[PDB]
Amino acid sequence: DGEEYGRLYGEDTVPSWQFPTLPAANYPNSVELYNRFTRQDDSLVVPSFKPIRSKMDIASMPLVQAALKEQQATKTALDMSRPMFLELGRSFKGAD
Amino acid sequence: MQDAITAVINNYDVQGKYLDGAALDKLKAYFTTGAVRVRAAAVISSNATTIIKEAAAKALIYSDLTRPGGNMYTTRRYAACIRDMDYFLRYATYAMLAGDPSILDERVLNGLKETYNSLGVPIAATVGGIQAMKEVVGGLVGPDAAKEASIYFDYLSSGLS
Amino acid sequence: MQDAITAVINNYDVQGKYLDGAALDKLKAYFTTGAVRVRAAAVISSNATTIIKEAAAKALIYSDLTRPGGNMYTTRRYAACIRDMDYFLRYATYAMLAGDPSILDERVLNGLKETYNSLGVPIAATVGGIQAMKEVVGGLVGPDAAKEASIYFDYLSSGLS
Amino acid sequence: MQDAITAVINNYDVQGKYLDGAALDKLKAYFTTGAVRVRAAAVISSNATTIIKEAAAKALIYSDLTRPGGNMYTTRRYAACIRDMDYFLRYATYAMLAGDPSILDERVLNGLKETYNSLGVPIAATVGGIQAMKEVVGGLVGPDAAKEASIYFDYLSSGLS
Amino acid sequence: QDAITAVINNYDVQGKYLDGAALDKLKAYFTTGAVRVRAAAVISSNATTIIKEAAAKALIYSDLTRPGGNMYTTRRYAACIRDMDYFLRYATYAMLAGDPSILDERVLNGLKETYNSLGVPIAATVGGIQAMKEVVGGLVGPDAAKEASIYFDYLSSGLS
Amino acid sequence: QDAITAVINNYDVQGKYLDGAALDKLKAYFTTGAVRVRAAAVISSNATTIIKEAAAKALIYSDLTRPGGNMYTTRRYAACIRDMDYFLRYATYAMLAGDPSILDERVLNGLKETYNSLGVPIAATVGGIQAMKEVVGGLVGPDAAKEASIYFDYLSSGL
Amino acid sequence: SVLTKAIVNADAEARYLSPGELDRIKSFVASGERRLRIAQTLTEARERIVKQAGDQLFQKRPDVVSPGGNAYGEKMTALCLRDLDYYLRLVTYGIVAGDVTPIEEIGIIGVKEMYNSLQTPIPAVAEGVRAMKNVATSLLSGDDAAEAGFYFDYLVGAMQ
Amino acid sequence: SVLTKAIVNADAEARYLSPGELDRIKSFVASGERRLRIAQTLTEARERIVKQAGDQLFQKRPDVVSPGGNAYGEKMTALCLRDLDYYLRLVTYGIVAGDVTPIEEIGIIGVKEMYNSLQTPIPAVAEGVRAMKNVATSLLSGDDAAEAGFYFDYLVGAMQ
Amino acid sequence: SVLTKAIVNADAEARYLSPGELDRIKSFVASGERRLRIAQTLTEARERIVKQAGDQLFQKRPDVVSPGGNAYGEKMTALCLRDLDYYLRLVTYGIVAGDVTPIEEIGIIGVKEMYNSLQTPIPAVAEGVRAMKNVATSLLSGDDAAEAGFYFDYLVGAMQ
Amino acid sequence: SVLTKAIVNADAEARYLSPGELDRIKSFVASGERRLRIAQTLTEARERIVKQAGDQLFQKRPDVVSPGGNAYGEKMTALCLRDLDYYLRLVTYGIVAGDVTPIEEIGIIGVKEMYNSLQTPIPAVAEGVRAMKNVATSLLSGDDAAEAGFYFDYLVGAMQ
Amino acid sequence: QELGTPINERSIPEMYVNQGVPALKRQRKVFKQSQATDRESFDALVTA
Amino acid sequence: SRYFKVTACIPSLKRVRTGRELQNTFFTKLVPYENWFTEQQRIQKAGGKVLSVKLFTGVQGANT
Ligand SMILES: *[C@H](C)[C@H]1/C(=C/c2[nH]c(/C=C3N=C(/C=C4\NC(=O)C(CC)=C4C)C(C)=C\3CCC(=O)O)c(CCC(=O)O)c2C)NC(=O)[C@@H]1C
Ligand SMILES: *[C@H](C)[C@H]1/C(=C/c2[nH]c(/C=C3N=C(/C=C4\NC(=O)C(CC)=C4C)C(C)=C\3CCC(=O)O)c(CCC(=O)O)c2C)NC(=O)[C@@H]1C
Ligand SMILES: *[C@H](C)[C@H]1/C(=C/c2[nH]c(/C=C3N=C(/C=C4\NC(=O)C(CC)=C4C)C(C)=C\3CCC(=O)O)c(CCC(=O)O)c2C)NC(=O)[C@@H]1C
Ligand SMILES: *[C@H](C)[C@H]1/C(=C/c2[nH]c(/C=C3N=C(/C=C4\NC(=O)C(CC)=C4C)C(C)=C\3CCC(=O)O)c(CCC(=O)O)c2C)NC(=O)[C@@H]1C
Ligand SMILES: *[C@H](C)[C@H]1/C(=C/c2[nH]c(/C=C3N=C(/C=C4\NC(=O)C(CC)=C4C)C(C)=C\3CCC(=O)O)c(CCC(=O)O)c2C)NC(=O)[C@@H]1C
Ligand SMILES: *[C@H](C)[C@H]1/C(=C/c2[nH]c(/C=C3N=C(/C=C4\NC(=O)C(CC)=C4C)C(C)=C\3CCC(=O)O)c(CCC(=O)O)c2C)NC(=O)[C@@H]1C
Ligand SMILES: *[C@H](C)[C@H]1/C(=C/c2[nH]c(/C=C3N=C(/C=C4\NC(=O)C(CC)=C4C)C(C)=C\3CCC(=O)O)c(CCC(=O)O)c2C)NC(=O)[C@@H]1C
Ligand SMILES: *[C@H](C)[C@H]1/C(=C/c2[nH]c(/C=C3N=C(/C=C4\NC(=O)C(CC)=C4C)C(C)=C\3CCC(=O)O)c(CCC(=O)O)c2C)NC(=O)[C@@H]1C
Ligand SMILES: *[C@H](C)[C@H]1/C(=C/c2[nH]c(/C=C3N=C(/C=C4\NC(=O)C(CC)=C4C)C(C)=C\3CCC(=O)O)c(CCC(=O)O)c2C)NC(=O)[C@@H]1C
Repeated sequence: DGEEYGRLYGEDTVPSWQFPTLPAANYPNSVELYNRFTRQDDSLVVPSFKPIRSKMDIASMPLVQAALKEQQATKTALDMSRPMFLELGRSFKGAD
Repeated sequence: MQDAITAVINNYDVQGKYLDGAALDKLKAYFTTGAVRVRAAAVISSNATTIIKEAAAKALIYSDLTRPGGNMYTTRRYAACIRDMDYFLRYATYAMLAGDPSILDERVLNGLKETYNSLGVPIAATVGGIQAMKEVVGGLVGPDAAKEASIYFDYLSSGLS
Repeated sequence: MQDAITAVINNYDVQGKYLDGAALDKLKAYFTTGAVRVRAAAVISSNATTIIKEAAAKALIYSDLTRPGGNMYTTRRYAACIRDMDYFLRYATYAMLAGDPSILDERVLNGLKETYNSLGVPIAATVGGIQAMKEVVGGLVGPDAAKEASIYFDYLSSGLS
Repeated sequence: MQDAITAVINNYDVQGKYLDGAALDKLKAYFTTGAVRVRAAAVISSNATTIIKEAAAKALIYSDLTRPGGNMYTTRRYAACIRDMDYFLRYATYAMLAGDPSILDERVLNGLKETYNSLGVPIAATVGGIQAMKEVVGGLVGPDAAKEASIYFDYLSSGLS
Repeated sequence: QDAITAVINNYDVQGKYLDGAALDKLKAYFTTGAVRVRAAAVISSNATTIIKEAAAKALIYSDLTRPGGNMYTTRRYAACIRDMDYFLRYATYAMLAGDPSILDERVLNGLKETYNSLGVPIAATVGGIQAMKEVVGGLVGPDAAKEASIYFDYLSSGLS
Repeated sequence: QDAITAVINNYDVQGKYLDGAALDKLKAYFTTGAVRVRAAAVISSNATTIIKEAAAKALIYSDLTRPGGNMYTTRRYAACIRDMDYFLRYATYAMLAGDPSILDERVLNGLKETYNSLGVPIAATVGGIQAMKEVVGGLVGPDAAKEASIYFDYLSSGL
Repeated sequence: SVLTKAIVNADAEARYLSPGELDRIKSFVASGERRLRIAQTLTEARERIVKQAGDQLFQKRPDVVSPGGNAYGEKMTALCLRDLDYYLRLVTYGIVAGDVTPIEEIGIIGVKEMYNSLQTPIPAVAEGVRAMKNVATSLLSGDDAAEAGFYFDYLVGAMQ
Repeated sequence: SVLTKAIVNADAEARYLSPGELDRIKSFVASGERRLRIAQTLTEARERIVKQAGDQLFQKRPDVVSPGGNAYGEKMTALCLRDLDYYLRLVTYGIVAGDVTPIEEIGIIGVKEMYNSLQTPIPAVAEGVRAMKNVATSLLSGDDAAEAGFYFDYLVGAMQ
Repeated sequence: SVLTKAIVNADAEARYLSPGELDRIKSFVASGERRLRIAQTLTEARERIVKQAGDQLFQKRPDVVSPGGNAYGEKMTALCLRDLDYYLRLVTYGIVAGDVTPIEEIGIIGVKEMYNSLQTPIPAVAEGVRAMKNVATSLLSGDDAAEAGFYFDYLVGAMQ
Repeated sequence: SVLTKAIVNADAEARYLSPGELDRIKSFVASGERRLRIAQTLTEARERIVKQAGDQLFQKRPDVVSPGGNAYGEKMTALCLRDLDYYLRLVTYGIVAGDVTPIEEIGIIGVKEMYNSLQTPIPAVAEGVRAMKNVATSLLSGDDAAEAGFYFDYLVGAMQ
Repeated sequence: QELGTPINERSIPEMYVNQGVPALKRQRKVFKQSQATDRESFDALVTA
Repeated sequence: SRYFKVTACIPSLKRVRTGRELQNTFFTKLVPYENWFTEQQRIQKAGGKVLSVKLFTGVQGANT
């Protein structure tokens, strides 16, 4: 009833092996399925998709890294739209 | 897939922590970078066909591959190779907007080595093509974008190799 | 799969060579053999049921296999074994027309050993049955056809071994 | 390992058959070819260093590999790569004398892909080097030897890829 | 399809380039748009309740629910509330679109024939739709209600 | 089916073995056959042009092609020329076969109903078929034309 | 996130991001800073929002904190409040993301099944979220409140 | 248009429109007024755009208006200009819609087949569209031109 | 080849080859010897066919071998001729096979995409193939020429 | 540069810089960083811009690269491309300066006289610059392209 | 001639055939009801 | 079990087809009651128009 079946097989065509390029492991996985004879191997081609760890943190990427330096370095300077007398009285280190 | 904003959220969610200022700062950093990224992406999309052409000329073509008995010999194989090149480019563009390399792992990188080995596609040549595309892309996007663009291209290359 | 004509073409195409006299001679050889092969194929198709019957009688039946505790014991297993025999016959006929062993490798031979080992089907007995079919087939087809038919049967047997 | 003489013997032994004239003819064929093979082997051994040098010049060197961050960068890696090249040459020579490709499978080919992948050595570049060595070898050995020499080199290349 | 596309299609069959009069209709739609978006969000959040209230008003405590009635048995009851949901969802879609066509293409097409074969009573269904309209009108508020009402009425007229 | 099979089928319902009279009808077909093969080759080579000419005669420069017409928009135009090709290919098949049955089994069956649902105008389509016939007649030459014409007319009558 | 959603649609179509889609991304990144502030406000007021909402919920539903009811007892009442806290954290995540997807994966899929095993009443949970919304709205400025409301409404819709 | 697309995705999922989807609809309705102006400009300049583009095309391709060429002769030249006019009308429709879909259904599907039967060269048609783009760009302001360019580029891509 | 095609259909049906299929094989084997001679003729004349066709093509299309054009320069001109040689080799393969399938896999699938990346004009390539056909036809006897023509025509049809 | 111009006007008047003049200097220094990026982009893409523009020019003007024409021959063609490269370098200089003056002194004064002695056609040179502009525009973002366009247009205006 | 020969020999031609997506993908046949309008076609459909 | 007999026409809007495809355009079919709902939706989503629906088997308004 789903759309995939409807898009490609329609109402009058017998399904066939797709041999898909596209999603990613799909081609190699499908082809292992197609190559097996009945009862040849009962084992799952895909038990389930294992979830993937992160190699790189957000901060390591150059554009973010730069923007962090800009806020971090020169976090404390002089604020515009702030009267100077209030700005001179403001503390930088705060606690510690 | 995952993006920088979601990555921060996910890290906090596993901790169970509410979003904090330090986290907010990382999010803020991303937001500033965003505008640059969008400009880069538009450049890449417009010049995609040319980028592929140039890269192929640099590495793939005029070679044994294109000569009979080579992997890229026959129209069908040639067309497949340039289609793959386009995929890499599109996904890299997605990654650059996202600010995360995860999408590359989830879609492109997963099972690629195995697919290529079964097909008999040469990995090193493919990597060469990716590197070539990177160089071309770097020029078009301009310097600020280039560094960001390069990392995703390198990530793809490292995965394949 | 491939046939003899296409096999020659493909070998030349990878070399990039235009067809040459030596290649032509191989093609010419095939063309003469062709008429004989067509006649042989028709003979086999008509007598297929009998061929299987005779071969089974020679090797499979009146044996421990058919007796309880044997692989071909129970109707279901008996039927499976004769179905497999028919497969071998049909594919060998295809190969004989084609003049190429490749189809056997692509369809029959690939994964058969592994399938049989999981099933616990005995390979040596199967090979025996194939050889028996060959002998029966040889008679029906006649001598000129028999030589051609034999090579494909032997190819199947060697693969299973 | 296995050689042509032993291969014939082994095939007969599994059949349990005593050696027959047809088998003898194959053995006789090998014996005639032997003299040519020995001459080829001596040529290769004497010119081994040069063969490697030429092949490296053709494919490996003056390239990104040799440039910093490349696989063949650093003296240690460079030396390793030329050592591997020598291995391939020595084994091919052994195979040519033997008249059998089995030794290549047993020693060189087994586990090579996996080793290279862990190391991060590029397979396609290695294959390129093997092909280059083949071309050089073909010249030195001369025409009769060349065809025989080429098949073993091609076998290595196909295995790696 | 959509109000914007409907105008375009009418012009395309004429072969006429878009003109100011056409543009004015498009402009009218654009102003109404913001109201419609707000209404749609209200409906989506309150959808379950809207259906409940409408059923209470018309369907339940009735002969239909009593044995021998069309909506008797759990299976039939569930079917009727499923249909109610669809009418609501499609009406919401129509309101955003500004066009009645989607109702014709999705809801209205083949409904009458299905209902007649089933023996589902059309007038009762229409009653339910009208009840939903009344409940929806309250939640959306007056400006939105007028817009919402036309699509509900369109559904009712089609079924009848 | 085919002229040869038609004769066979007529005999089979009678249960009669093949007779000389029957053989004569088959013989008649065999003589015509050579002409038909030549005609078919002509049509196949000139098929694109035949369609072009016929379209020029009837379909284009018309209200249909103008906006609000059935053949307006590229998609509809392409569909109409695809249909024209179908008619041509099947008529060629029928001419070789020597039997109108194939037209009934494939082309004619359900076409009227399909067209009515689509809103395609049957009379215009028939006009196009007649135009193709005229063009085909020229190319095939007179002897072939008579044979070709009957199948075209059969399609037109069915539609 | 908004950006993830856009990328996903593009990938399905197998196309590069459209200019229009790119423009929406640009708008989102500009909006983000405002969104961060809204989230920050709720985080600071989190403890009070939960407390106030809890009290309102218990007043609205005496039964839940009754000897029969699931919420009754100190341990159980704490767990009910912990759940409210969880949902608030999810809402904050949603506001920064600009999409309900983060909220949805953590909290709304399988929620029915989990609560049914627990035997917690789903409608009561929804009421608690509604209560939290009202408290949160008061602390937020009107335009900020509207943004926050959408995410709160989604949760209420999900738990229905 | 964008709105139709959003509705269609929702209907496939059988779900009410997501907040994010609703937001995109809101953005589109705001953009529409600007879009209408861009379309209006091109409509007014339509006659001149076609004329100028035609001349450029004929200069670029002498062959098309030559005894061999398809365009040659008054009748044929008129038809070639009519085609250019058609494509311009489609582009205007696209700009107001905010999507290429309206353009695509009327002009880009089966276009190759139609022109091949006509024997008109497809590349020449593409050049004409490119020519029209250049004329249109000059009359439009830069930002307006960029928007218009996208639709023009799509047409050129489609007819390739 | 014809034989491959027949086998493949049989395998799908899981049946032995039909008598009709067998008959076609018989016809093909009889034809083959004639076909081999036709192929041999073209192979011997290959060098001249390519040269003559190239000259004709360059006369027909001055532009391709012009500073702007792709073919311009010795390196490029050689590549253009190499392409023509490739197509001729494919045609010979086709004649011996008795079907276009061998030709089709190597040369006609993805051809558009490959040439578009290269930026080579497809129509010019088609003209070159047509030119080769004319040269080849002259060397072949009339009946042989007709057979060869079919394969040449297919190539021209494939590439436009 | 902007700064030089302002200083020169002041010295003529023998006065300190006016506030208005100072403001323009301030604006320029802010713009500079953006300008530097635009210049950098074109420098990186320089090789491709020249190549693409050259091809376009040669297609537009077959004659220049013809035995009669000045550009004909490898030596001459190289010189023509070198000239195009020179003009591109000048354009980059212009963008950073914020004025055409740098461009003007090096390239636009005496240009007519130089080319007339060489016998190079000035209009062809102008076409080449136009071609370079189009290539450059594509690589640049829209706003960046507009800035770059002004300098390109000046060159085209200077050379006729 | 040189630009269409392989740079490297291709000394075992079989290896270089049967590289890529396997031929199976192309060999297979598709079956539809529109082709079914014959008694044999229908039998093939069903077997498929 | 109840069955539905449905006649529906679906146009091929995405692509022109070389194959005749008469059956795909115009089809009369028997649908299980449970399946029909989903099928009806799918025809609507395709943009096909369902001319006629009838209940082939079973009795309307039957409790069992
Ligand atoms: C000649 C009529 C036209 C022409 C040809 C041309 N081709 C190239 C480059 C290549 N063409 C091919 C083509 C093939 N490879 C295949 O496998 C097949 C089927 C067997 C074909 C036909 C390839 C692969 C290349 C790339 C180079 C390589 O082989 O490695 C060029 C030059 C490339 C360039 O653009 O720089 C040319 C000129 N060009 C014309 O304009 C003629 C109309
Ligand atoms: C190009 C640089 C190289 C090249 C390409 C090449 N690829 C194939 C076949 C396949 N390509 C893929 C790969 C992918 N699927 C995915 O989802 C992704 C990530 C998004 C990738 C990169 C697949 C699955 C296939 C097989 C299926 C298919 O083709 O549809 C081929 C073989 C194609 C053929 O028809 O035989 C080739 C040649 N080969 C080269 O030589 C370059 C180095
Ligand atoms: C007797 C009622 C009729 C009859 C019997 C008959 N059978 C055979 C030979 C075989 N029968 C079997 C059957 C089975 N094997 C099983 O495992 C089972 C299920 C438990 C059955 C029923 C088999 C396998 C054989 C082959 C011999 C063998 O066992 O190895 C024959 C001999 C004929 C022959 O060609 O072998 C006969 C006569 N036939 C009649 O005419 C009787 C009416
Ligand atoms: C007969 C001489 C021997 C024998 C056979 C036997 N086979 C099976 C089961 C299977 N056989 C096959 C084999 C094939 N499928 C293919 O596609 C091909 C190539 C075309 C082959 C050869 C398969 C896959 C099966 C499993 C599924 C099925 O049964 O259809 C059995 C049944 C074994 C079981 O445990 O069920 C038997 C008995 N038995 C003998 O002992 C003979 C020597
Ligand atoms: C200079 C004093 C002497 C000299 C040098 C020379 N070297 C080459 C070529 C190469 N040399 C290197 C060396 C290195 N690669 C490494 O990784 C390291 C350590 C970091 C070194 C030092 C390499 C790799 C090459 C190969 C080329 C390449 O880089 O790809 C040459 C020319 C090569 C040739 O023989 O053709 C020369 C001349 N030669 C002298 O005679 C000087 C005494
Ligand atoms: C009692 C154990 C619980 C309870 C019952 C309750 N039911 C309703 C309302 C309805 N109940 C039904 C039930 C059926 N109709 C059927 O056809 C069948 C299958 C044979 C059943 C079981 C229906 C249809 C209604 C709707 C009203 C009507 O019949 O017209 C209510 C009232 C709720 C309302 O708002 O109408 C109640 C209270 N309530 C509990 O909490 C008890 C645990
Ligand atoms: C409820 C307000 C009234 C009611 C409804 C009712 N409907 C059915 C069964 C079906 N109704 C439909 C209708 C649709 N299918 C669609 O695709 C659409 C558009 C989205 C609609 C509106 C269909 C197809 C069925 C059959 C199967 C199904 O469940 O979908 C029933 C059950 C009748 C039966 O005999 O089983 C009922 C009760 N009837 C009333 O009592 C209310 C007035
Ligand atoms: C001009 C750029 C080129 C050109 C045009 C040309 N066209 C025709 C004839 C027709 N063109 C069309 C096109 C359309 N009809 C539509 O409905 C649409 C989509 C909205 C299009 C684009 C059609 C259908 C015709 C047929 C006539 C008609 O419609 O009334 C001709 C005349 C040729 C003929 O045989 O009719 C010409 C010359 N020709 C070129 O070479 C220019 C590059
Ligand atoms: C052209 C002469 C006239 C014309 C044609 C036209 N046809 C369609 C659509 C279809 N036509 C068919 C017909 C067939 N399918 C078959 O299998 C056969 C027999 C082999 C025929 C003749 C079908 C099924 C369709 C549907 C679409 C499809 O691709 O299958 C159209 C399109 C109408 C629409 O809106 O869909 C047109 C225009 N109409 C004219 O105006 C000409 C007079």
